[PDB]
Formats: sequence, C-alpha cells, structure tokens
Amino acid sequence: ASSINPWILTGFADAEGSFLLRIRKNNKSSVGYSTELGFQITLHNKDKSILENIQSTWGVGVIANSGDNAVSLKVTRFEDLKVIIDHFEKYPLITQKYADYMLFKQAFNVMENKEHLTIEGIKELVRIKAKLNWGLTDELKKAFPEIISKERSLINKNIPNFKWLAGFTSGDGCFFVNLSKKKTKLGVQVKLVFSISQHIRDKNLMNSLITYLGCGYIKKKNKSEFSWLEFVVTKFSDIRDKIIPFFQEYTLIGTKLKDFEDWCKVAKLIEEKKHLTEEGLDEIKKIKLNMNK
DNA sequence: GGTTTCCACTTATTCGACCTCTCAG
DNA sequence: CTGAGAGGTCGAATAAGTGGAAACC
Ligand SMILES: [Ca+2]
Ligand SMILES: [Ca+2]
Ligand SMILES: [Ca+2]
Ligand SMILES: [Ca+2]
Repeated sequence: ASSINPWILTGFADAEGSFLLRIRKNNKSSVGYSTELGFQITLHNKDKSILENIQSTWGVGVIANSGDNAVSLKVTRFEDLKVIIDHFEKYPLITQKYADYMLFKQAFNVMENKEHLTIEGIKELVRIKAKLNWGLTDELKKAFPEIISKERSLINKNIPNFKWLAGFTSGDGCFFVNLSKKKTKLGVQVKLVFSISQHIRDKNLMNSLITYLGCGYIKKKNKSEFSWLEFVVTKFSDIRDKIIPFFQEYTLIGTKLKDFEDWCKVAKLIEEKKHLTEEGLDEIKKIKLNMNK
C-alpha cells in the first residue's frame, strides 16, 4: 500500500467520507442503549486499493465488502478515532460535511469521558446526533422528545489548495467523452466534458469552482423533491489549457485517474483534429467504450 | 455482565455517467 | 459544419445507516 497526500485525503473525504454515530436500543446495556462512533468511506470494488492506501496512511480502519459491488473502510475503534481527529484538525474539511465532523468531535468528547454509560450522556449524544447527517429516526425522537438540538452551523470555507480539489474530484468528479449525433457527413460530435456533482447545500463552494479554475459554469438539476448542482466544463480550449494541466500536476487517485488518462488521449486526438476523421472517430469510440462504467 | 468492535448488507437519494438537440460564427 | 452550451435521463460505483454476534474488559 502507498500513502496518500493529506490534503488529497481530506478532499477525498469531503467527497466520499461519512461520519457515523449509532445510538442503538440494547437490552444488555445498563442504560438501555449502546453507541458506536466513527468515520467511513464506501467505494466501488475497483477502488479497494484506495481504501487500503488510506488504511495504510492512517494506520486505522477495517475493510469489508459492502454488498456485491462495493467495499467500505470503517473506523469505529474508539482509540483509532484520535487519528481521524488529528488528521482533520490539521487538514480540515470544507464542505457542509465539516459540520458533521464537528458533531462527531463533540460525540467523541462525551464518549471519552465515559458519559455514554449514563442516561444523561446518551441524551447528550442524541442532541448531537439530531443535526448529524440524516438526524434522529422517528423511533429515537419518540424516545427522547425532551431533546433540544442547537441549530446546525452553515459552513462557508474556501478551497484550501489544489491538492484538496484533486481529492474531491477523485470522489465526486466525472471525465466524460460526449458523443452526440449530428447531421453532417461525419455525423457525430465529439466533445470532452469535465464535471463535479454536489448537493445544493454547497452551492457557494460549487459556484467558487468557476472562479478557482477560471472556466466552467453551474447547472442546477432536480429529480422530484431533490436538487443538486453540476460544475461543468465543455469548452475545449479550457479542457486543454486549464483542466488537463491541473490534473496532470495534481494527481488523481483511484479509477478516476485511469478515466482521466483515457480522456486526455481523446483530447490529444481532438487537438490534432483527428476527431473529424472516420479513423480518429473509431479510436475515440474505442477509448470511450473502455472508460468509467 | 456489560460494552466495544467488526461483518453482512441494506435504505435513501446524491451522485456520476450517460444522451440529444439548438444555433452562432 | 463545428463547437459550446442547453436541457435533460437514470440507476446505484449514492451518502448514510441497521441487525447480529464476535470480541473484549
Ligand atoms: Ca460526495
Ligand atoms: Ca461513496
Ligand atoms: Ca465516487
Ligand atoms: Ca456475522
């Protein structure tokens, strides 16, 4: 296993990490509840190597299958959480997930004091959990109606450095070869697309990518009640002169690195105008077939 | 006996990956 | 004709989370 640059790791955690606070009804526990605090990343099987590298970097965490297609790294051994905290104190998250991290830290402090072994400490964990991720289940709310949770901190941080973006892109980004039929004797337009997807809660961060990368635009997307954003670059001069040199310098991790490598092969053919030939179109369709999914 | 840690594997829905058309220069 | 956006779809590699019991103090 290889170690991962810490800012790349934090950017990847902003895109792929989740904090965890289990408060479980437990007939064997003196206070009727047991707890489990943690941090986890779930990826496709093909990216198991990233999880082994993170495990090797931090020296913590257990890896297991997550269903038929995915694999997780989960850190819940309590002493190992100190490694997680030590990392994110030095290399802080910048999406809204930073607020979940802060709630995770509060829960750590409660459990370090063994307060979770008292009913009052369980109550304090429920207060913290109420704003963490999806919040309290209805079943738990019914158990602790008394609870009043402090409102959730809205995060508005800047991108700390390019390595963070390399990690974030390795998680939530997409390098895509768009083919769209036209009329023309050739008949197909080849267009390279770079995009990053994110929940609308981080509108500010996503909007800032345009200024930070000096190209792109934001698309708002919806699906029933859910909404998210796409930062998108389609202009070939920006792909060739901004996006490609950026990730050539700030190296992606995992399978997305291979997608980016194939994507650049297509950019080369496009720069040589080989995409407006039948022989070059063959080559590009071959590269596209071998990418992503 | 009580508590912590790990593995199996899911639900919810935020991602990624995928497609097609318009129209300015 | 070509490029750059416009305007989408869609499935789960989504983000998040639960049941059971091994493992331990
Ligand atoms: Ca993400
Ligand atoms: Ca994931
Ligand atoms: Ca991903
Ligand atoms: Ca088992």
